[PDB]
Amino acid sequence: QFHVKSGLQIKKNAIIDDYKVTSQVLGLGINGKVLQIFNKRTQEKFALKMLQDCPKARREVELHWRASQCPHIVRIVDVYENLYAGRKCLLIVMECLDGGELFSRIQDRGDQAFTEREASEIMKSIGEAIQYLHSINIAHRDVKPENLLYTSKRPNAILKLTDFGFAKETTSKYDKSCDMWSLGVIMYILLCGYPPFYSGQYEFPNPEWSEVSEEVKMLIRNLLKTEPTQRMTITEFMNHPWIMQSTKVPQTPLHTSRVLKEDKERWEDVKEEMTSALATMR
Amino acid sequence: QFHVKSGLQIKKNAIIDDYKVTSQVLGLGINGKVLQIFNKRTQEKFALKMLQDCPKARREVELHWRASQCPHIVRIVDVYENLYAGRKCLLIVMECLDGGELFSRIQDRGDQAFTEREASEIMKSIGEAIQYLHSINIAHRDVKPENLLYTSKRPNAILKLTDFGFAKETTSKYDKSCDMWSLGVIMYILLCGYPPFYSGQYEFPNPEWSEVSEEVKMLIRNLLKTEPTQRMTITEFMNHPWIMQSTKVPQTPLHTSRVLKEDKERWEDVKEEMTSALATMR
Amino acid sequence: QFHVKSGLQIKKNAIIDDYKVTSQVLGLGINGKVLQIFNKRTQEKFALKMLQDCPKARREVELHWRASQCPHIVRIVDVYENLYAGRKCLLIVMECLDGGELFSRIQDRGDQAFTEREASEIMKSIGEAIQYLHSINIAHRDVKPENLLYTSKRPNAILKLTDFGFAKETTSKYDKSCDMWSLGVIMYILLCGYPPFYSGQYEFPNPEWSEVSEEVKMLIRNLLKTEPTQRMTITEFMNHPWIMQSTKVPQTPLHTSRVLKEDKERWEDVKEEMTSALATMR
Ligand SMILES: COc1ccc2sc3c(c2c1)NC[C@@H](CN)NC3=O
Ligand SMILES: COc1ccc2sc3c(c2c1)NC[C@@H](CN)NC3=O
Ligand SMILES: COc1ccc2sc3c(c2c1)NC[C@@H](CN)NC3=O
Repeated sequence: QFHVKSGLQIKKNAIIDDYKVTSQVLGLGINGKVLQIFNKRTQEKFALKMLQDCPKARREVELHWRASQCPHIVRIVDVYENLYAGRKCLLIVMECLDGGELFSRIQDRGDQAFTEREASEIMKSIGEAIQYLHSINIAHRDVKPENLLYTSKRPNAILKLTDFGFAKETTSKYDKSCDMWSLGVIMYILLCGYPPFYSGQYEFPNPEWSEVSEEVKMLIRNLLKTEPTQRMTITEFMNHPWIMQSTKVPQTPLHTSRVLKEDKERWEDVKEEMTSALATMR
Repeated sequence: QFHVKSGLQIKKNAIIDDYKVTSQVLGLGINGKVLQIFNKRTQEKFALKMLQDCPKARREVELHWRASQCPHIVRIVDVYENLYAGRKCLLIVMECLDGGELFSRIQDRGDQAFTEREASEIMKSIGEAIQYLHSINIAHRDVKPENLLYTSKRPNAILKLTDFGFAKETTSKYDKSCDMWSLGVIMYILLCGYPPFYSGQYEFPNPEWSEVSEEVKMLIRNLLKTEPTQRMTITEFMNHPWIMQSTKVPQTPLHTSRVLKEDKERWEDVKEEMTSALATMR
Repeated sequence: QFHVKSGLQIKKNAIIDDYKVTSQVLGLGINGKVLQIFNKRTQEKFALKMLQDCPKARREVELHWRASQCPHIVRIVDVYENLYAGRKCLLIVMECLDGGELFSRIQDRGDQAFTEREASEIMKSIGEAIQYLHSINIAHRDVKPENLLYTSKRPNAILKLTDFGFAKETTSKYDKSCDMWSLGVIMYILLCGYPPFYSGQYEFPNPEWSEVSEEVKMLIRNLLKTEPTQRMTITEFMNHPWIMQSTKVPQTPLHTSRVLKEDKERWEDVKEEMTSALATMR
């Protein structure tokens, strides 16, 4: 009848008491690396981000905390303030994710190809995550495809959203629209294997974009509106059939996997271009 | 030889661990309701206010904390920061008070009537509370007669002051005078059954104000000075005989109880008028 | 392979639970006294500073915390926020030091006299302390000779630096140079028994300054540069031989002890003059 979750708690004791810290790096986001780490008690593996600990981070995380309560958002599990170098630091410990960047898992599918229906499901999820955040006044402002990772390597495995180095509180032309834009961008790459390309016209090649119902190409439109306005709100985005169908989407073959294999070098391009497009994007 | 009280402590674990939360509402102050709540361990009843948890509250309470150390001020007992809606919240747990708004207890006295001496004692107490606060640089700025409640329903029961939604630190024409004004207003209503009435002249009717020594009507004056200045300081207020007499005051009958019965509808008027007069009052 | 120290932790429970507080005063620095105090558990003696607890202190200590991890800097051991007077207070508990103000220990040497080599060692240490702080962006801004005290009264005993009422974070003509200046001043008094004297020329009398190698008188120079610039950086200061020699310095007799006995009244002069020179010094 009445339900709360514990507030955020900045543990002061040395993280080394509770965890055994490796040096094996995993992630390499904004500040510092993401080290693998093990829980002495339970003995499971964890992710360790490390922060300077100044007002900024201290709030950035403050949000992640609020965010973790969501499925498709990566869960924070412990937050410590210790003294590293000589520096009031900030170690946030979160569920390690052994799944690889959303896309990096599609180009090792190997067997068969990808599905319009599988694309939905992916997008579908990603949608959710943003919703929640927005639905609590949070703009992620960095929904790149590196920042999406899966829990494990099983195809049942789910993926979550990470790196709040960029999020901001939409408190008290606007803001939480990048998050949409991205989804758009994300969907594109998801279906074909590439984005736009300027600094806006995005064509839809034959060998890829075919009988792919204009209903879909519609979405991508509404989302990509180089406008900040009329960029289909997430609330909106979710409502649109394709998404909330999950399974009522065409089973169409998708070249994307193979496409990605086609020039794995045209990628560290894409990923930077994504950080290019965003980050600055107001 | 050396005496301190524990500092304020923002518990992070779910309040639901330590208390069992009802839904039975009691108070309906500023932010949210005041739910009844029970201590799992001891099993006694408690009051639960709930707050947005932003810098403001976080200090408002910070004061209440300092204030509770007083008898006639309602004691805070636990303060939690949990996550409700999706909202860093702030649950303050305090001694439940089963006594009813100061005045609401006088019009069910039924047996006999009220006493000039009983009025003192009441005022007397209320005085104290303000003192303390002032004596530590705190302006309550909302000493309405709803914000005064008794611990229990026994006539031995004492009353305390509540709702710090309004208090401010008189740190480093002025401020903590409203608190006086109010007392004045409070005394009036206490003796007769009504206040002033404009947006200042306050008459003193026959069937009420009689041989009621001008020494008393004096007080009320000094307090009500539509001035901010020459409004008798509390330090002053306490010194004046009538107050610090408690028992040396005339035993005069007071119609107030009956008066209040006389138009219980002319009341939600009074109470709002009190919030009117105050709140804005600089 | 991976090393951290616990972060700073503001205990909320009454310090009286963990320690038994005396009233025996020891230090009389900036805010309040420094009381002797005993650890109930272990039962050893401790120093207790007490603070108003406002943003300022709360950071001043925040630094001391980071600083204590150093040998020659006095270690903080516990920090409490309790409610004294009626005042959110701040009790910092640190290693008591039974050694007396650096200089106050030299004029009770009695046996023999002081050594150019002993002076080094002293300066040498003091140097270190500053280094660390600087080396983590901290200006002490108050390196007076009262703020240096020894752990015990044994000549093996070491001395440390105290009172961070003045320190500031050199974050993001300048600042952490006073700390140098002082050392200079300190060295002078250390070798002879007096400072400068204006509001700049410092002479070097016969009966004191003799065959005392110009290499030494050089130091003092570079340090005392009434400039803020070309005041020999600490990094620099440490590198200079005399210092990092410890034992390769001449064994020269020093009159300083006797000198100090010579007019112990010309001292509360010196010490204030030191606070004069500093404190304001930008
Ligand atoms: C591997 O398990 C994890 C778990 C959490 C997190 S958070 C995070 C990670 C990362 C990796 N990796 C680096 C980037 C995303 N590429 N940004 C981040 O903050
Ligand atoms: C019933 O036990 C309690 C105990 C504490 C408190 S505080 C508080 C209460 C209230 C009621 N009631 C609502 C108004 C006062 N009318 N404001 C407040 O903050
Ligand atoms: C005796 O054991 C101690 C231990 C720590 C500290 S800190 C401190 C002390 C003092 C004395 N004494 C007063 C002045 C320095 N003279 N300033 C300070 O803050």
